[PDB]
Amino acid sequence: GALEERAIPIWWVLVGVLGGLLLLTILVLAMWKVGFFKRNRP
Amino acid sequence: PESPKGPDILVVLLSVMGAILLIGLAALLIWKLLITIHDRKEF
Repeated sequence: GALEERAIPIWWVLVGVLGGLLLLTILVLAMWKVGFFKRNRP
Repeated sequence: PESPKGPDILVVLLSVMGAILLIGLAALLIWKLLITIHDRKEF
C-alpha cells in the first residue's frame, strides 16, 4: 500500500523474457548462416 | 523471515529463463524433425 517499494518481478521477468527471446534468435541466426535450414529446391 | 525466499526473482528469473530455453530447444528440435522428414522422404 506504499507503492514505491519491494520487488515486483514483473520488470525483471520482462527483462528475462526479452533476453530469452534474444538467445533463441542467436541460435537460429547461427544455424541459418550454416545453410543448415537452407536447401536448394526446384 | 523477511525473505523466506524473498528474491523469488532469482528463482522466477531462473524458472523463466529455464522455461524459455526449453521452448527454444523444443522449437529447434521440431524444425530438425521437419527437415529430417523431408530429407528422409527422399524415397
